Amino acid sequence: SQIRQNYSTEVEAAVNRLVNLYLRASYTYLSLGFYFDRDDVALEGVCHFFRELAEEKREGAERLLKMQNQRGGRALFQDLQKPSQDEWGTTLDAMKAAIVLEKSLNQALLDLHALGSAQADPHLCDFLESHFLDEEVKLIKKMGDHLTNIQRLVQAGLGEYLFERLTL
Amino acid sequence: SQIRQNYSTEVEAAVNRLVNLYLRASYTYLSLGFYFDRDDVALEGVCHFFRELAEEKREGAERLLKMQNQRGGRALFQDLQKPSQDEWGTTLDAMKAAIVLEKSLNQALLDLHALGSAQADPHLCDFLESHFLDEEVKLIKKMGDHLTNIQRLVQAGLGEYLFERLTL
Amino acid sequence: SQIRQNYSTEVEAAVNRLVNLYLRASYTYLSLGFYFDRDDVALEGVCHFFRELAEEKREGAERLLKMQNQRGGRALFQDLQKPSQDEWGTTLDAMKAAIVLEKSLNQALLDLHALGSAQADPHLCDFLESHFLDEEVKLIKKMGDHLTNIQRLVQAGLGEYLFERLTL
Amino acid sequence: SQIRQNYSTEVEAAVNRLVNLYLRASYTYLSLGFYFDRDDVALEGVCHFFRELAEEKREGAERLLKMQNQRGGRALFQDLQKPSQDEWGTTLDAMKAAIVLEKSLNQALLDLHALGSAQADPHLCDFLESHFLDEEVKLIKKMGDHLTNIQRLVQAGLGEYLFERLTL
Ligand SMILES: CC(C)c1ccccc1O
Ligand SMILES: CC(C)c1ccccc1O
Repeated sequence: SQIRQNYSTEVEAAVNRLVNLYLRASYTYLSLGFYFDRDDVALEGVCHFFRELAEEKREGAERLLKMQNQRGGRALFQDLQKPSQDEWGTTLDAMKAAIVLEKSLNQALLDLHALGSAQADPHLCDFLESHFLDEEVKLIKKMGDHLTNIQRLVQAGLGEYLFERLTL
Repeated sequence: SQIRQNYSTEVEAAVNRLVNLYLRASYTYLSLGFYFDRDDVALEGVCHFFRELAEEKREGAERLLKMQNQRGGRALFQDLQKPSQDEWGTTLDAMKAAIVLEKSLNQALLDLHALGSAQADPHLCDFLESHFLDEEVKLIKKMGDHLTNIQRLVQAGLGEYLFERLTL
Repeated sequence: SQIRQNYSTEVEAAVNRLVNLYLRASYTYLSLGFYFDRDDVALEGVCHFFRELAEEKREGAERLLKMQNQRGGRALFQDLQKPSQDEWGTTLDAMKAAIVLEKSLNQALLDLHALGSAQADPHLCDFLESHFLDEEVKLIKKMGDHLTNIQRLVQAGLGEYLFERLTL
Repeated sequence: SQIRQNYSTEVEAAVNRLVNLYLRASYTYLSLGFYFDRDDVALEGVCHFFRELAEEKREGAERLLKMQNQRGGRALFQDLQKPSQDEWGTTLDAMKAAIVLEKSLNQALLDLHALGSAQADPHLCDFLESHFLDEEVKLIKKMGDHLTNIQRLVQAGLGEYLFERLTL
């Protein structure tokens, strides 16, 4: 690329992999959202929580793709693997799966940051710090807070209803 | 001091001690606030309740220091002892500790008022009555009300969640 | 902690130490502020300057404590040592002591940043850069500017009055 | 009086004496104000400072007289002695004389409060605390602050001009 400068092939590939991870996460959240919209699950606050996260993860992927082009790298897309479950159990189960997912995304961000540091790519490092790393820490703290409240509420049906009504 | 009039060395020293007590109380409330912000505690209403009290106690100390200077006394600061606990247990435990703390502050105010009366210092007496004594009585009544509601709510997890959601 | 990820015990402890340093600095500024409010000192602009700094340092400590919880670390508080002086001398003396204090806080921030870099903790590194490092550089530049103006003004009483009236 | 209740002849007389003291103080401040308005003195800020105090002391006297009537006592007026000086010297001299005057008024208030306490007259005690004692403490602190600034400014002519321009 005529514009490419200080942008390694290793980072370019890792960015494409991270796009795939963010799109997969968006897909997982889409599935979580619609599961909580089932008439036999019917927790609207939980559905809304996960639909908003599907939106956030898609936006993350789009920001990465914008950055790939800004740097002169080439976006390459792969299949998006279907989510790991078809049914997501209770709100507690779902929130546990969400924190597992976010910790994996965070680890991928940290790995990419390490790669950028190793490659002396400060634009990449700053981009991640500015748009992704703090967003992830805040979201994981919020999920942990939710998990703690859900756990203290387990008369499990009553507790699940109250959390959806009064927290979400 | 060129302005000092009817202001005993005994009152001046007791005011400095009371500043220290109010700052210690602010510090204790700071610790309480952040404990309830822990991801494994996660009671935001409780965190907010104690953070607002940390602010109130600091403001109290500052008012005392302003008064010390208005009277021509000299502020003298001492170390602030760390709070008595590192972890504060349940909301019930915390509210019990808060009422113990406020009763101690109130007793110190009453002791200082008695000293002012003994020293025939009506400005001091009025200052305490106007800015501190009623504030303390109101706060202790509110804490007692909270303690009673928390106690009636002990399915203890459920009760702790509902109090934070519906009262705080 | 269920949320803790890439957050070393070394950083967690250093953050707690830095909270203590920021709270100690707030306390020092509280003492400076009230000294300049003494009827026999009576430099209101100087009092206001240091009271605003006491507020800034407390806010810094609170931001650190918020971050400690976001990362899944545990806040631990220690005694707050009383300020190093009971009386602070002239505005020049006070401003010299303030720059010494800020340079110490800045060094602690730089030490913690180095630790974060060594531990490959980019969230910590970014947090400090974003909220603390530039704030410190700006404040130290402002103090240095003030020190230079105070020094050029030493008829020392006249100079002290004019600085408080026309700069602060 | 048909309305008089718990109001001793001793307090009634002391209130009349205190009215006289407040009116005398107003007169003294009137003289101070106009001295600083002399073409060969010409310190407008100082003139304004003392004219506002003449107003405050007259208002104090009127509040006392209103209270005397509310309690069923009988106002009795005496001659108002002319102020102690015809010419008031420098701003420093004047501010020294003003603090002497206010300390005397404050002592009279404290004496009357003691008398009210001895006579078990809480309405009197509260009236003084609410309308006079804190006003006096604040005014004496302000005068002490002014005296300190005037003293640090003594090139005495230059210092007198700057204080009037930049403080008053
Ligand atoms: C003394 C001030 C700075 C303080 C210390 C600790 C906790 C809260 C405070 O306001
Ligand atoms: C007593 C009133 C009329 C009075 C006299 C002298 C100076 C000021 C005053 O308000």
